[PDB]
Amino acid sequence: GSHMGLFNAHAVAQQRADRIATLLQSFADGQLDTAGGEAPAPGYERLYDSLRALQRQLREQRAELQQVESLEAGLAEMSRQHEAGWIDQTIPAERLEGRAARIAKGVNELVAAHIAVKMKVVSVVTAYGQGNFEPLMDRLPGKKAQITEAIDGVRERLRG
Amino acid sequence: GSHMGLFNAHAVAQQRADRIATLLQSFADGQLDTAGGEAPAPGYERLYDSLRALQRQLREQRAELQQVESLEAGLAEMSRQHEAGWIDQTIPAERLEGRAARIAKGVNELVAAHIAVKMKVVSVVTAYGQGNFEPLMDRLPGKKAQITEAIDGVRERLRG
Ligand SMILES: [Cl-]
Ligand SMILES: [Cl-]
Repeated sequence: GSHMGLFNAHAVAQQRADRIATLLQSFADGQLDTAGGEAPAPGYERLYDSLRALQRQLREQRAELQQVESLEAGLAEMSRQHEAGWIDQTIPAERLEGRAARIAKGVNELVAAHIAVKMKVVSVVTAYGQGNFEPLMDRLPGKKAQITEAIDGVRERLRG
Repeated sequence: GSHMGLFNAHAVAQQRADRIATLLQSFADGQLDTAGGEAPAPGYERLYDSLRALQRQLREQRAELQQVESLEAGLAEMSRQHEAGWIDQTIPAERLEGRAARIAKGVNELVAAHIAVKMKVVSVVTAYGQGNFEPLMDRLPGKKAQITEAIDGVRERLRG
């Protein structure tokens, strides 16, 4: 409450500000591990609340970007496997979660559809390759129509 | 420098703390638009530096999660298009960037490979469907080997 009082106040305010600066710094440097601890006094309660709120967020967002890194990893893996013909490989969707998992599942099902059209073609053409000319290629939509009529083309030939 | 001085110091420190709390709050609520402005005094310079550093980060991370939202969008679109047979559709990789763009390109090329094996099959089977038995299905790796030998199967039949 004198001059020494005012100086001391500032010395303290300065320090409070300093640890807060340290926390925000270990937040920019991905160290969301250390909780800020208790506020030093009433005047900083809200700030510290926002500090935790900011931590909880910086955390989630980090997890999500991570997932996305696993996704690009598994996709890469799946691509490698498929070029080599190991077409039963898929991005391990289970290991992922959230947005990343959805994307992963989308990719697997998208390829699955394409692969299915081949399993059929490979089939009703295997039969055609050994006499049986009974089966027909499934009617396919849009530009996949070709496949359906190219298999029908070879069906006429063999027939007769 | 008296009692009124100490009180005033605290009134100020309290306020400084308050705006800082407001900034960190509009950072948790995705409002990374407002720069903190200048520090109120030396003791808060570093803290404000970390405040900007934290803003620049919260920004980037938001952009990335966004990209990932476009990605899941385009993938969805591509899936819709393909089920309907519009197999020339692709995730618009250009509109994206960073990790998301890479993933998008991966997905497009992964499907492209699968589609290519079909373009060939549809071809060397169209020929087989109209007399020509000269062309051969390309030797394929792993489990795609089937396709290559199922087309060879029907090649023998037609031949002779
Ligand atoms: Cl291999
Ligand atoms: Cl349509």
